Amino acid sequence: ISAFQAAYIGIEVLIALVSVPGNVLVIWAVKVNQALRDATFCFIVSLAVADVAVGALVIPLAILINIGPQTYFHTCLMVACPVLILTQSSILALLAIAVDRYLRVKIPLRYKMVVTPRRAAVAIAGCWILSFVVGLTPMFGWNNLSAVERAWAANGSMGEPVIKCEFEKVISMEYMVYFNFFVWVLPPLLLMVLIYLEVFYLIRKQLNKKYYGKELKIAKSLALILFLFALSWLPLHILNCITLFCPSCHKPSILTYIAIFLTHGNSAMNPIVYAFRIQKFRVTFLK
Amino acid sequence: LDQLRQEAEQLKNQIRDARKACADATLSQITNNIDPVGRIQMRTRRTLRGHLAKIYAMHWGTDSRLLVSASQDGKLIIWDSYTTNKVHAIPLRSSWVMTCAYAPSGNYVACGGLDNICSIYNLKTNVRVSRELAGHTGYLSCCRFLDDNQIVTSSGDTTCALWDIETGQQTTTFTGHTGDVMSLSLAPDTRLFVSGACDASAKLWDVREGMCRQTFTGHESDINAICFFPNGNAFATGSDDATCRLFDLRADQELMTYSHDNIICGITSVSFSKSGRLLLAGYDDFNCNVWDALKADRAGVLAGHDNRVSCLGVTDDGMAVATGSWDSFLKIWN
Amino acid sequence: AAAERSKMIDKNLREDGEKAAREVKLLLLGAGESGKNTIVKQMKGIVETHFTFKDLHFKMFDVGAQRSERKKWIHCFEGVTAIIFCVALSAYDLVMNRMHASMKLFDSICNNKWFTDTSIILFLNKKDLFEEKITHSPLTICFPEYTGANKYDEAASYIQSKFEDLNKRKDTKEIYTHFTCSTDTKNVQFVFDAVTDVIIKNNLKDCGLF
Amino acid sequence: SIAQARKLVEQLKMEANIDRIKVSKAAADLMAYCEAHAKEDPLLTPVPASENPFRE
Ligand SMILES: Nc1ncnc2c1ncn2[C@@H]1O[C@H](CO)[C@@H](O)[C@H]1O
Repeated sequence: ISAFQAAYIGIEVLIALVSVPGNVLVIWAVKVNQALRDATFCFIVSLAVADVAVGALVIPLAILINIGPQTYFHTCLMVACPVLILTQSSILALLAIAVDRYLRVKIPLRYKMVVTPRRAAVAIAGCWILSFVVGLTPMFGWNNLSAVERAWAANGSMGEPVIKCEFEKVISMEYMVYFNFFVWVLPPLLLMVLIYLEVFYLIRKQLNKKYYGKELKIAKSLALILFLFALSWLPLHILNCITLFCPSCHKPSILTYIAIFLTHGNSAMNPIVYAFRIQKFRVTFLK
Repeated sequence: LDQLRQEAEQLKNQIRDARKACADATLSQITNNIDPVGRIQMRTRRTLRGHLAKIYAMHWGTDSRLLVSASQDGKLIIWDSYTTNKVHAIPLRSSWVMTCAYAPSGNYVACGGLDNICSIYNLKTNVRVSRELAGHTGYLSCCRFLDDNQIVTSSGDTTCALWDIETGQQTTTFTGHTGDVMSLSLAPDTRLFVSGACDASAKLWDVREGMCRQTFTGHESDINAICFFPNGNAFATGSDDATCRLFDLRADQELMTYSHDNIICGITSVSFSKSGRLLLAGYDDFNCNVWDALKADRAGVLAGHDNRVSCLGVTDDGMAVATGSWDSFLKIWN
Repeated sequence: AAAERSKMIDKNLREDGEKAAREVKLLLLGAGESGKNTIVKQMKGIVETHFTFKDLHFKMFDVGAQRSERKKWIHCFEGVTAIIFCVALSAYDLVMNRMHASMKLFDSICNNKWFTDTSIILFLNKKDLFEEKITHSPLTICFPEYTGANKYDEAASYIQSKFEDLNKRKDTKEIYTHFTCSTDTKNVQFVFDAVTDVIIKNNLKDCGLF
Repeated sequence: SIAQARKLVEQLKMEANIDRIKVSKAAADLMAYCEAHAKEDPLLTPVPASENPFRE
């Protein structure tokens, strides 16, 4: 329908087709083995079902929204809001892993008795209910229902509005910048870097108390984790920001597209970086 | 001293000749004519969950419904296998147990291991220790009830012993093994038993005279498991050399070997089905292989565990096989 | 009901199964006459010793009493947190040598199929009895290939290097060597520090960081 | 050392004098047991679902 749009679709299709098999393989290897039923694998399969849902539902929904089929307004809210719910759940699952990996080094002796797998499930369920609220906030009245009905009435029609549905048309940008980014994406990013900087001190302190190579490998593992999260979510959110605060700031179209697939791309890199590094997890996949 | 021992070796030469003399045929060619059974597909009907460490032994009750299991978490659990209900969970004084047994009356269980003590527990008093049979100088590796009154035990100290539970004394000792005894099996008529040891020999013992009538060699390494054929005139052994062998009492020699080139791991447990046709054996490769005992072809595999099958047993009525494993689960199959 | 009995018993299993899962289990292995007894005096068939130090319950199993073959019961201790190995330094000349017999025993437990991932706490004993007796006899009786000054500092560090370098699994298990002291606090404190380091490194291997 | 060792020989003497049966008779008895009890073996010849206690 357009050269740039067609390119974006193909990238999305392959992101989906690499996000759904790897993540179900994480869920498969968790369910077939019984040595992966402790506290930290609960958080990992929570991340896994979040990211496979991305590759399952978010990617087709995102492709459909981009193509813009003409749709009634309340119908487009129930299409656009599952993109918000599922992607947010990925972010909060990532945050939950980091708190788990922080407790392994802050309280290592009484770790097993404090974060018991029963308490893991309440925190996982807590992440998901917070994911659903942030996603369903547009349907509760924080949307462009106000702005669209003025434009509809001007050309003369009446009833319920029918628009070429695009994400910037039904979801207001003061929601995305002030509530999605500044409350529910930016504090999770900053809590991760504070948790992981603190983790690196405690790990380094123990090692000092042949060792330089392990310390640099641990720092390389932590850096890669933080950079991939900060490379995914940050560009798309900044583009939303400079669309709100600078309304006349013109930016190209394929820039906006390229940001979106990076956000989806995180759901593909999650099993490679998180589960494929664990030795117990890797060996039941190889065998 | 040397010439006297070779004189015993001179006796060994005629014994080999005498055993060869009566090998008029092979079991394989005698049983060549029958149709083979073909693939047998037992599915797991129950998973018994609740142990929190490796399971080392199990034993069916004679009612074919209750079973007892022993694990390194210090718990002896009696399961109602039909409903998956736990009937009793007995807390063990020492958690390093290696064997358990169910009394035929159902009133008693026995258990022991690296503590060198065989503890007898009265189930029909909650469950309390009724006797601690002391006297072995190695780990207790196996124990079996002749009846409520009497229990035969085997030990790493190279002896087996028959105990009178009421008085707590060894009534007869069975010496003659030259390595730690790993397993024993009571004859159906309970007047004889066989023992398996790490000297690669099995020995048939007479309970009332208390000495070894016959010794069966042929294995090249440790015998971990042993089980009578259901008519009591033959038995099968399981060894670390990845083979099982069937030995006949009256023919006093090996009759059949059960092995594949593609199985190289040790055998941990063996049992016959009710009719004797199937010999089921548990392997270090996490699987149980089902052999046709008459024709030595492998009939099937039971692959449902993530660690060694350490114990198994077939019900008295023949209806089911239970397998217990180091991965902390028991499964019931038929 | 019968399922009520099943559920009540299952509750006691989960209760007692976590109460006994917060206790560090330490297999204690040594040679005959190697000085195992002095370590157990400080801290208070198979013999189980239970002591609590700094809110950590330690179960230490002295299994040296068993005269049976090791290969038949060593898989029962696959889940022990660490292995405490006691070596008598004074026994480098006594009796085919006693120190050579202990090095072959050490090389069996360290390169075992079950103990690939289990760290070894190594205790060298009688460093005072070793320090005085080292001048009347060289280490060439025990270790011929030794080319060092015959003083306690150099000799002890060579014996520790011989015992350590028998670790072929240099990446996954670590040998912590401490020369035992007569004061009770120091030896138990080292055991707690070694157990703390192995527990932290076990947690790190489950993240994927280590 | 000889006197303690010699006692094994009398056991070997006991094993030496027993009568052994030919494999042809011995093996025939085992197959005869298996064929006669084929109908009482639920693992050899599988039972219907309803009769089976574990999964009726
Ligand atoms: N400006 C935007 N245009 C289109 N989709 C957007 C925009 N901002 C965020 N999204 C969507 O929101 C999700 C993140 O909450 C992303 O998966 C992305 O598809």
